Amino acid sequence: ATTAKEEMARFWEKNTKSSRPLSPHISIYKWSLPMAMSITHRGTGVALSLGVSLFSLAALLLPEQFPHYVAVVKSLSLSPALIYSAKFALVFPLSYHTWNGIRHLVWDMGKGFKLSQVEQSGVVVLILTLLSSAAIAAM
Amino acid sequence: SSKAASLHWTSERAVSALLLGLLPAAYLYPGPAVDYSLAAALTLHGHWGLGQVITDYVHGDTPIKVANTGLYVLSAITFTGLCYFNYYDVGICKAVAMLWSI
Amino acid sequence: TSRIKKFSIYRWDPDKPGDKPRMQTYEVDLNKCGPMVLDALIKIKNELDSTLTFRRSCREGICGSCAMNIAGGNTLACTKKIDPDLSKTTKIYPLPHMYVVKDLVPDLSNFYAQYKSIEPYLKKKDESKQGKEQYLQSIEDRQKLDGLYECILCACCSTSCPSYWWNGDKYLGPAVLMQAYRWMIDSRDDYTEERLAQLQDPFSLYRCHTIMNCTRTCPKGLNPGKAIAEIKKMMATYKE
Amino acid sequence: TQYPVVDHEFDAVVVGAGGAGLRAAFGLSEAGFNTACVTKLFPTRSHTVAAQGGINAALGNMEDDNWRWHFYDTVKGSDWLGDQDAIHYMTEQAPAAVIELENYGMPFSRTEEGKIYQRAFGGQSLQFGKGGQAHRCCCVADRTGHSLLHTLYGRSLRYDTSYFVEYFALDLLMENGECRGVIALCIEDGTIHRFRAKNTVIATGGYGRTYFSCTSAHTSTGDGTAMVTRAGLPCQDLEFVQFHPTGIYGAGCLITEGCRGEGGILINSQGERFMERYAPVAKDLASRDVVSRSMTIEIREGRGCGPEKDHVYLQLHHLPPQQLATRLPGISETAMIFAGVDVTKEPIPVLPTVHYNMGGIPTNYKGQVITHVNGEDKVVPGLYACGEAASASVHGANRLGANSLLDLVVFGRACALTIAETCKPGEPVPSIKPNAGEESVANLDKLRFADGTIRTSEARLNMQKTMQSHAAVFRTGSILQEGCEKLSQIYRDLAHLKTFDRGIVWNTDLVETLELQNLMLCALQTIYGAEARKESRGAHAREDYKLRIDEFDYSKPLQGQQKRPFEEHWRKHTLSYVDVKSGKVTLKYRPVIDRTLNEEDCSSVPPAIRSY
Ligand SMILES: *Cc1cc2c(cc1C)nc1c(=O)[nH]c(=O)nc-1n2C[C@H](O)[C@H](O)[C@H](O)COP(=O)(O)OP(=O)(O)OC[C@H]1O[C@@H](n2cnc3c(N)ncnc32)[C@H](O)[C@@H]1O
Ligand SMILES: CCCCCCCCCCCO[C@@H]1O[C@H](CO)[C@@H](O[C@H]2O[C@H](CO)[C@@H](O)[C@H](O)[C@H]2O)[C@H](O)[C@H]1O
Ligand SMILES: O=C(CC(=O)C(F)(F)F)c1cccs1
Ligand SMILES: O=C([O-])CC(=O)C(=O)O
Ligand code: SF4
Ligand code: F3S
Ligand code: FES
Ligand SMILES: [K+]
Ligand SMILES: [Mg+2]
Repeated sequence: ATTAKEEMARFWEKNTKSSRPLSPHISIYKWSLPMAMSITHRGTGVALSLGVSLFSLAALLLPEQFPHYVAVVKSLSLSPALIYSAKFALVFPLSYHTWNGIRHLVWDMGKGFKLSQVEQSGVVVLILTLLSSAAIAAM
Repeated sequence: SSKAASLHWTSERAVSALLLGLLPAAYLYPGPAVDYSLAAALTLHGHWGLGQVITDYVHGDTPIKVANTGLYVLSAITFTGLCYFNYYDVGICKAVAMLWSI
Repeated sequence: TSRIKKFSIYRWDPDKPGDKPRMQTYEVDLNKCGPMVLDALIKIKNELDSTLTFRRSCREGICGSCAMNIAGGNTLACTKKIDPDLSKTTKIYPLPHMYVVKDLVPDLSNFYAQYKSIEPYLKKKDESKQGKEQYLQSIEDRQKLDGLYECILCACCSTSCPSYWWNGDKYLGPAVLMQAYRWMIDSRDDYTEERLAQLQDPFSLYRCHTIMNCTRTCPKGLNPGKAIAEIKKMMATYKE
Repeated sequence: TQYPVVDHEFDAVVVGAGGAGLRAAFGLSEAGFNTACVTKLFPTRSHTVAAQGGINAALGNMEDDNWRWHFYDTVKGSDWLGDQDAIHYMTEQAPAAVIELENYGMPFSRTEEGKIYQRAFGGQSLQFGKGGQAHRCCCVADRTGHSLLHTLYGRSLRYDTSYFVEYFALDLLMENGECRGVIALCIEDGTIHRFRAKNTVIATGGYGRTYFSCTSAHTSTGDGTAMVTRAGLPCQDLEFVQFHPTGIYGAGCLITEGCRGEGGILINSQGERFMERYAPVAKDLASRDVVSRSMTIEIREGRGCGPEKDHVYLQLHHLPPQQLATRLPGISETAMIFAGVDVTKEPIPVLPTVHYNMGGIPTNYKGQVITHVNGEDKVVPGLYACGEAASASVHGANRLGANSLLDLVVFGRACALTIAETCKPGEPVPSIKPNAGEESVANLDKLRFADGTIRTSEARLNMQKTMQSHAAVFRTGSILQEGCEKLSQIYRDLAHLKTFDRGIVWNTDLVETLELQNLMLCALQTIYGAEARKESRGAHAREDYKLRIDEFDYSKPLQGQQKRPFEEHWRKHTLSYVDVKSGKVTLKYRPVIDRTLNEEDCSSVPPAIRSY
């Protein structure tokens, strides 16, 4: 005698006004590698978008152009190890998000959905992320 | 029309694949065509991506409209600045090569 | 010769005014108990604390009553082997991100209402011959239902999906979505297009970001994550 | 008073949401009746969801069949204690009932022709028991009850049935021999509810939890049959408890009889297929009462299996692995979880286990509850029953496999059809008294604050071990009498009950205490009727009365025989009454209905020797 939408409205009606607690979730659930790689894909994605936006704002507000700031950094004569670490930190989120994005596109085709295949594809993404980042940073 | 949800999902995957194809194109054929293509792909892919984050974590009629309105402003200024950099400066493909030559 | 195993169980009493949730520790001798976690819960209730409240029935993993979070993961207490390592204490919580009725008993009314919204029954255009003759279905068309019809509606998968935590009011969840897919590919159903058009909104289906907590935690070995992806493929290819 | 009482008014009320309860529920709503379905569990949690084997129907999908052959199998299977008019109705409606389930969306297994797959089962044959093994058990692999219940629950969502999930029915509202409705407790908020209706349907399942080792769920506590006992009405044939042959060792989980229907066999310590010696024709597919007694003798003589020699093996590894994964995928996972056995290499340890209750609330073939006064049956107005909680009786002294799921939907629909042809929707709801059901609340409040010497779990275990050791497969007079004096002592010891949870919201301590009162009332009538019945019929085997006592000696030509008086033979239903205050059991008897619904269409089967 109650439709599904009426039952949903009654659910939130009597639960939000009651004294019932909300059972814990994020602070108690056991983590896994595919789960930890899901939030990392979102974290790198947002970090890359905020980096493009900051670079876009710098082009509109900085008094100098891009070739000037390159010479400023090149004149400081930084150590090759520090230059390698800076290049690695910039290419790592792009590399991880790119490979795991390909991993998402394969999923969108309906392939590799077995739990053991999900673990294999995730490990493949991790090693390709390290190899691609280390090679590009070594240039 | 009546399939607005599925068409938006398909357009997201198409832009992701397009943006994926621009990465080797920027290294093999750097130039203005790839510079402005990256400007359009990075803005659209990032705008739709941050919209999914807002849809998941922002709730309430007023907070949703405020977050989505600010995302349009953020994406509009982002695409405008990238197009400014490609026309008045060295462009995206050249800026990366200059940064890696440090 | 006792092998004491420690269990820390979520507790809350609604009849106690001002009662706050807490974790109570119990000691159970595994030599005088069954091999499953539900056997330990029943032993605690019968001997140590009759106030401990939880759902149970079939004790064989077919009814789906005893769904709870054991050792950090959602599973069935009647099929979850007790960890014999006496050095660590097993933590038992209710299904995550659910309004707690009492102790380990969550409120599944919204989960049930979502399963009703997809109309989980056979629908035909010419239903005037209901109950006359058996419908025909090949063995191959019947094999397509394997891995889908075995769902026991325990909600272990949906209560493990983070998207269902934040948007449970409008996101159907992997359990309901896979059953919606179970009726989409049933060769006897004639409303495949109408069931797809129901999910033409930003929340009902497209809150799934392929986190795959659902398939990992399913006690029936099913793959609700894969079924959601097959729905998405159908959503982008069907014509009106 | 202290408990807020909420009154409801409906045309009909259905207590139970299993296979039988759901079919009766939306069947009444389909007929236009404002119907309420009261259930202490969510519908898909009911024990029907655990059914594996299948559901019988003479569809003729594997070979040429006839429902009258299925009629003969059930009558012979019941050992001529079942009512042949109810058996006629069930077996004739069987094809239309299964077709209705498939048309609902039930994912039956399929053949090369696209029709419902059917397997063999125990005690079924062709040509009135002369044409070989029959194959009429329609199944969904080995998850038939799981899919049957989920299909019925999905179908019920299309009608305006007012559901009341997780409500515990306490007693019936009786007035002047008529049922006015039910009274129940809402487990969520702890409020008392009175459901007023012109008709009431009881589909609360069996009471397998009266024993220590059973295949039934923890919620199969016979709550509806206890309400009938507290209303002063009798129960029928409660001493006939079916022991399923193959229950897994230890946890008691059921291994489906379909294993033996696909090619599975039983072996003892010497690897002998011993069923070829007990049943040379039926082999491992004999009736359950015969197979269970055969397994018990092999164990107690000294040919058991395992380290304790207390069970036997169920061999399945000789069958192709593809058939094991397609036909029996459910038990393959269960045998690995609850035994660590791979069915493709090693056999499953099994033993007879309490499974099904043949007895229940006596009804006619229409579902109407009946009483027996002065040698005649009287339909109790406004009270119906269907499913395992009822006694049609289609099963008699021994139920055939896959006949219960048929019972559920056939007689669940019969209740809705009988009410639709008797009453009209919207008729005036029968008024009650301003204090109706006050003794139900007084009992609940007494148990809620009980602070005695014996806790509820301590008293339940004493009942289960008493039934397990005194009313087992083989019974005798001295042991049955010793169990009667124990249960009566245990029932008196219920005044020393002690509960700890003083809350009212989801007080499972209080709920399981109410179920103990229900289990004890069922246990008393079961063992007292078993001690009184001095014969051997079906699942009731008396080692001191090893013969079947009918009105005639049917092992010889009846020409020139003297008919035994009704008080001197035992071919009759046992009717039990209990004074709930003291616990004394009173027993009476009624004759078995031998007529069918149409002699020209279906001939009545006279009693004869029963062999497999
Ligand atoms: C135990 C079992 C039985 C079984 C089987 C396998 C197992 C493990 N396999 C079968 C098979 O393959 N073929 C077959 O024909 N039968 C098989 N069976 C037997 C059969 O499944 C049962 O006899 C049958 O399913 C019983 O169904 P019914 O609808 O009669 O009852 P239920 O499904 O057990 O559910 C009872 C309902 O009653 C409600 N209830 C109980 N007490 C109360 C109170 N106090 N208040 C309100 N409601 C109550 C329950 O909620 C439940 O829904
Ligand atoms: C920059 C990006 C970095 C991404 C990774 C960050 C670090 C994440 C660390 C989280 C690892 O979390 C760990 O994952 C593994 C593999 O899924 C889990 O193991 C899981 O699968 C294995 C293998 O089938 C099982 O043996 C085990 O019972 C199960 O829990 C483990 O229980 C979890 O504790
Ligand atoms: O919403 C989350 C993450 C999340 O809740 C968890 F971190 F898992 F809790 C995500 C959405 C898409 C990828 S992760
Ligand atoms: O009770 C029945 O009808 C048969 C049964 O449980 C089985 O063995 O599958
Ligand atoms: S899918 Fe697996 S987990 Fe989610 S409900 Fe159905 S069975 Fe329980
Ligand atoms: S757990 Fe969650 S978001 Fe997608 S695939 Fe599984 S549902
Ligand atoms: S009790 Fe039925 S699933 Fe655990
Ligand atoms: K019965
Ligand atoms: Mg005393």
